[PDB]
Amino acid sequence: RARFVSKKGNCNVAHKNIREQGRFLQDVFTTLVDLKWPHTLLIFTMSFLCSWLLFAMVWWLIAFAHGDLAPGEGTNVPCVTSIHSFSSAFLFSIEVQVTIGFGGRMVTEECPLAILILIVQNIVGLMINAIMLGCIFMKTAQAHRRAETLIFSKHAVITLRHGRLCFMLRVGDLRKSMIISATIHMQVVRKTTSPEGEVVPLHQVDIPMENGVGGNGIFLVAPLIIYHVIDSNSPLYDLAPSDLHHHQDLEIIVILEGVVETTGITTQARTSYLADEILWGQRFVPIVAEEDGRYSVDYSKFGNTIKVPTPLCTARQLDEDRSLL
Amino acid sequence: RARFVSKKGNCNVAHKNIREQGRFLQDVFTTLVDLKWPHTLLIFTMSFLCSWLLFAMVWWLIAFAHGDLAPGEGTNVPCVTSIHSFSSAFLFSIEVQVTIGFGGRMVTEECPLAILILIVQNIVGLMINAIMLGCIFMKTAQAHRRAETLIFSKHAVITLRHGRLCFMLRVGDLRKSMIISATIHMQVVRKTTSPEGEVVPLHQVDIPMENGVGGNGIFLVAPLIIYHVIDSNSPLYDLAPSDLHHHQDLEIIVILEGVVETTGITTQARTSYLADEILWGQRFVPIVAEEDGRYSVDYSKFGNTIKVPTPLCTARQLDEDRSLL
Amino acid sequence: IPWRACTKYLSSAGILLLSLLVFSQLLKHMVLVAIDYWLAKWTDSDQSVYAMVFTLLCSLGIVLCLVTSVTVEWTGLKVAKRLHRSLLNRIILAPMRFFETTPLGSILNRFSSDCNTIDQHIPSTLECLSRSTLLCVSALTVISYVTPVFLVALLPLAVVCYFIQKYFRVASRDLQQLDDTTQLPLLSHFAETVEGLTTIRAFRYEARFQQKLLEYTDSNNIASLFLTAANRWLEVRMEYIGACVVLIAAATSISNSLHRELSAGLVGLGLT
Amino acid sequence: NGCFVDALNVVPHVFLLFITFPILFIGWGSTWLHFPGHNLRWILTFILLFVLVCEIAEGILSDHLHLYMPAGMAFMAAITSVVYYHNIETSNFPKLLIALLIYWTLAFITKTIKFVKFYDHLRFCLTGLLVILYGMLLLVEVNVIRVRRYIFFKTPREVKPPEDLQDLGVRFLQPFVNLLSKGTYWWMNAFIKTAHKKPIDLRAIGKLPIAMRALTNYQRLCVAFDAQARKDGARAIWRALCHAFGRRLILSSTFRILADLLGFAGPLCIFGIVDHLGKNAYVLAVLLFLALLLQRTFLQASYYVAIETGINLRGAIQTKIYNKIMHLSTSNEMTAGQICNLVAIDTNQLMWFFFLCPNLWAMPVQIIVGVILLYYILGVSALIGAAVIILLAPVQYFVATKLSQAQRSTLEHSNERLKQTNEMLRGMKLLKLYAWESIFCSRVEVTRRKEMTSLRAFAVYTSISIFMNTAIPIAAVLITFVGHVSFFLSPSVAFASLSLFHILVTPLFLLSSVVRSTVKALVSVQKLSEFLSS
Ligand SMILES: Nc1ncnc2c1ncn2[C@@H]1O[C@H](COP(=O)(O)OP(=O)(O)OP(O)(O)=S)[C@@H](O)[C@H]1O
Ligand SMILES: Nc1ncnc2c1ncn2[C@@H]1O[C@H](COP(=O)(O)OP(=O)(O)OP(O)(O)=S)[C@@H](O)[C@H]1O
Repeated sequence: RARFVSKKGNCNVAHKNIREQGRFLQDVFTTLVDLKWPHTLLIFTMSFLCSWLLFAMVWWLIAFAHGDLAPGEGTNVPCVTSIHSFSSAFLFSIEVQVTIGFGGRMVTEECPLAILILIVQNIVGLMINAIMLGCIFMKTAQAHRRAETLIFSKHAVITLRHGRLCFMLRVGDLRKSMIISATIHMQVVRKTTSPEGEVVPLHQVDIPMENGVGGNGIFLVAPLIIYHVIDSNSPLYDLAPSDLHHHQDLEIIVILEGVVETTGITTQARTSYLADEILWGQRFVPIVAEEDGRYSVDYSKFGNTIKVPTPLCTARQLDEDRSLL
Repeated sequence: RARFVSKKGNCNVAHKNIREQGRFLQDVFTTLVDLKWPHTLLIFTMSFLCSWLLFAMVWWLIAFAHGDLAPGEGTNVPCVTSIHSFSSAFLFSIEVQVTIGFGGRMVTEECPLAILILIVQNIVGLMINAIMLGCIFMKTAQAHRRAETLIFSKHAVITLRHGRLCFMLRVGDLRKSMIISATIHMQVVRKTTSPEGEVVPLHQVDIPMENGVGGNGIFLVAPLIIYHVIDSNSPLYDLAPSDLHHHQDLEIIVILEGVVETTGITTQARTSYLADEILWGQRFVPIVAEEDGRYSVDYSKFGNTIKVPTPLCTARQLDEDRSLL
Repeated sequence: IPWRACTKYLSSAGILLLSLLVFSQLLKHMVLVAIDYWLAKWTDSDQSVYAMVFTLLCSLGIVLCLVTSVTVEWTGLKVAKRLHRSLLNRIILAPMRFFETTPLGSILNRFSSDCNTIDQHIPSTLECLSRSTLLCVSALTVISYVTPVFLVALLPLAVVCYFIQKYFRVASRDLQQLDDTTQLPLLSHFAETVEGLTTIRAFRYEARFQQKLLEYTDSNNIASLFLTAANRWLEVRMEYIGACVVLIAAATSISNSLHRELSAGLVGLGLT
Repeated sequence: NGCFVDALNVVPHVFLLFITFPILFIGWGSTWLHFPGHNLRWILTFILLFVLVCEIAEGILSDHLHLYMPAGMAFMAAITSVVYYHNIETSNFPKLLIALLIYWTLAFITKTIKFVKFYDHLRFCLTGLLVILYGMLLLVEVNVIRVRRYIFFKTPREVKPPEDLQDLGVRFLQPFVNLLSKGTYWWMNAFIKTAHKKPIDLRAIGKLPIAMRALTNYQRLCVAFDAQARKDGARAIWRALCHAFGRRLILSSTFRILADLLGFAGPLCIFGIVDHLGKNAYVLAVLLFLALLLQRTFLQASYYVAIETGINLRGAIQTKIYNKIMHLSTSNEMTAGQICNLVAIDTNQLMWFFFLCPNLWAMPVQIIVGVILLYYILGVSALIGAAVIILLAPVQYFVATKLSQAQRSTLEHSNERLKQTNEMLRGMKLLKLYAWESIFCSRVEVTRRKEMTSLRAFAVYTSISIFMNTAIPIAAVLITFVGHVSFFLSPSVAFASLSLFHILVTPLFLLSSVVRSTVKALVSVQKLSEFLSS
């Protein structure tokens, strides 16, 4: 069946019938700073070559028009000394534009028109250099790759903790670098029909993450199983344990947000768990172990799971049995 | 015994068995912007020298191949005027690459192949210059050093405030520059066994910071003792005052987050207090004092402590005695 | 183990045979190097007188070797005799409470093995150690004399070996004892299965016991495997250095002893 | 345009050495993934190292910097290719591999141009060998992209790094390291350094890989025994072990014979050097260095592979005879002692014989090459010398046998002594209550003298062994040199003969122990078959 957002964190829902009013290009550089590296490098070299060829053509033409291009000895001084053909003119254009300044061909004080073309060439060169540096730097603050290094366990299990049904999922870090003030927004989607006859195709509802006195966020050093307790007030509380594996369509997504240390940008990661991915009545294997003088974490058992003799029943019926026991 | 996160704020837990899928290098520049200064300077000079030597070799070869390298008078004009040996060729490479443009050796309009090598040399030079500036700037927003200037008192004491047991810890600032919207996430870890027979090697739980009507964050001007009150609902409420000093293994960590003013990045600081570090029944000495026309803060008494005649008993037993008194 | 145990072991032999052994070994190794030293001058070309001197050296070598071997034999036997007699006499005059305090295994075990072990292996191993160390010192002196400069290049590398020594022993001993331990409960386990075989086949406990024996044989193999891995490590690294030294020796000999030295009889001894 | 083609060759090495440095410096500033052709890649890289040494030799002979620079650049290029492949084995990528493939293609192109321009007109052979090696490495890279994901369709279907040797705490990782360290045991540096500080124990030690357990070796051995018994004994169990342990043993044996060949080769290049200077020698010196290191490395790898096969065999037959201990009948004291000797001495004999198995195949070729080589250096006289040394090998065996006999006798006496001690160290209070202790000590000393008497003959035989050990090397040179010149000599001849004499004396001693071990192992396997089939 159709998934809401894919495991890799990319969004699945394909958009249709966007009334484009042009804002897609109106974000001129915040559009292309999104692109890949080959496309952005291609369009940067094309910017540079476009400008260089434009001014090389205009210079070729101005040297042709002054008549300094006509090879002649005396009665003149070329506006640009030692210019012969188009090739040397393009060499002059790249010599003055990108500010190497070879000086074999000298622009002279006889023609003020060449002064004007230089005084606009250089400023446009400097402006396009300034933007083509700022945008590549604004790019190198792409830290979604740091959204790649995070990992979640492939499937999530539920258990019985403290006499109440609980669901456990793992997270973890993959580098030394921490993520500041990460917060968890844990959401459930379902095609819902209201008592008013209103049917929604998809209905996001927050399920709380259960920490100390409150709080939406967590602290990530070692793999920490996130711990929620479904109660009669919770939206997930009504389902049955035998109807989840095959038929029902329930996506439980988690969105972890946080700002990486060194860049300072705020990244996040998104993952979905389907009704066929989740399973019932198990327990993860303890990862952390007291090694020689530290805590060793073994990621081989990250996705490992052991059987646990826990009663199998619906959370509504389990709450009724708790009322009975 | 083993500590969770070290006093300096660095993380202790060593990771084992990381299924490297290559994302460690896939973060190409967000990897090296983490590095120290000597390594980053080394790899930048190696980038620059690598590119320069590459193009110096190709230019040496092209001047050799055209035959302009063969010293001869007449019947030719070198593609690059006045080129003799490899040394002068490398001088030409560094002359055109890093955009000094000496112009003693002139590239000429006779050979379009030299035009091509120049028109790729310069663009690659400009791109690698752009990245090697953006990443060093993205580095100089390392404000972890500002995470260094913060300080916490070496050990934390508990007291009796308002008829209820309380724990007091100090913090403080070390510069004029403020930290915007700092928030406190105060966590306790312990090897825990659930009533379901589940044993966890380490169990982070939030203990609230007790401010006005609510709120997770604080305001740092002068050293402010953070004030929590452990109650029967709190997770720390069950321990005994004689069993903490030696045997039990309880790390209480605090994570203070906040964004520094001038850079705008969000930094944090992390510290641990062990069961052997914390002590019982004391009071800090008042730091702030009304001086001549201001408030003087003396950091000599920062870690100083005075004895206080307070009853010594367990928080559970103290709550039972409060029920009795 | 300190030099005191060996000091007492050799002082039980007496001053009569200690020097008779040591100086004879030194002289045998000196003859074994001098024969090749004279062969070096033999090479370039009084060939008959040369060959006669070679024959004289060859005879001296074998006579001295026989003398040294007989010395080691006689000394080892005398030491074993005196040590056993002294041990018996000192155990005889002990108080009764001492005998009651110490278990019988330790008192009996020393005589059972220590004596046997020493008689079987101490003389041969001591002879081999002495021959090896003196041959190594002689070879170093040869490659030093052959090349005046090669000497100064070989003292660095040898110091390297010092660092390779420590790190080896402090592990090679350790692993060794571990092997012994994993050999002891294994065999014993076997015996326990043989006697109470009917009880074990009756309880149907065969599976758990087979599991235990797989565990024990794995614990034995891991030890006997790490030991051979460590021996291979030390072997390969010492050999790499032993090849570095011959490389440097030949590289110095080809130039120094031919270009300027103009001596060919040198490079032969050094390379060999 | 020779210099032009030399420069054209220098270029691609430079390209690769320049792209390697950023990545190498990021990587320099625990799952091992292996790719097909890894071992082939490292073998070919060592062959490249060798051919590059030869090219440097040619460049020295010719000299003109630009004419021998290509070798010095390909040297660093191949070392950096090794560094790249280490960086890829440690963390997998699809891009670094393409980064290698580009360089391989360009180097192949340059070498082809060199070959053509040479054909139109020593260099020829070296250039051809380099061409073949680069082509084979190219094919390896093409295989690697064909396997998983160079560009191929979407998802690699990548392996999922092997959990056998990389999952949950294991310390002895022999099968899961770089084929260079599989030879030089570099992975032991960490273990031995940690061992220096903290005392080793079973908690500090690893656990055996799935490649070598009781279950694995037992499974292979029982499969072979099943396939042999379904076609129906001593010969049967023998052939079963043979077919079960298969490729590893012959691999060790061929490592061993190649090492023996190179060891016989060393002294000849010594001889060549000695000849050249008395009348092309630096090349021989560096070749001697290379041949020494390679020969000894192959020898050591051979030893280790044989030892590991033997340990496998011991574990296998031990758990097998324990499996047999479950089904035996009660009618079959003496059998218990025979069983526990069948595990304490018979199994150790079997395993040590399996240690020495490849030596039994490699000894004859060693002595044959030795005798034929010394004959062509010293002529007919050599033959005479070649007899004397060989004559020490049977004599040694005889000596050994005498030792054994003596040992037996001595052991008997020793045992009796222990009995006469066990009483005294138990009736301690009884003994000292009337001071009859000296009376028993006299008897104990009486036994000791008999024990001492046996030990004299044993040590006499030990002395004869040690004496022959260093006497035959002297006697060979004596009766050879005196019997060559003054009966029937450049320094090279004499010193090569000396070297060969030592290189032949070292293996000769081992043949005697090998023969004894082999006959004892044959008897022990007959015993194991008689037991295992009751
Ligand atoms: N199909 C579309 N795709 C993207 N944007 C849209 C689309 N339709 C409308 N919008 C914009 O988003 C807002 C949605 O309001 P509408 O659904 O269009 O109601 P509206 O009264 O018809 O407004 P209009 O279409 O501009 S006259 C509008 O203000 C549009 O500017
Ligand atoms: N040891 C490890 N170290 C780092 N990352 C891992 C490790 N194991 C798995 N991952 C990644 O993090 C997620 C954890 O899921 P797993 O425990 O691997 O379950 P899984 O079903 O076996 O998924 P796989 O291994 O990709 S088929 C996976 O999607 C992996 O991409």
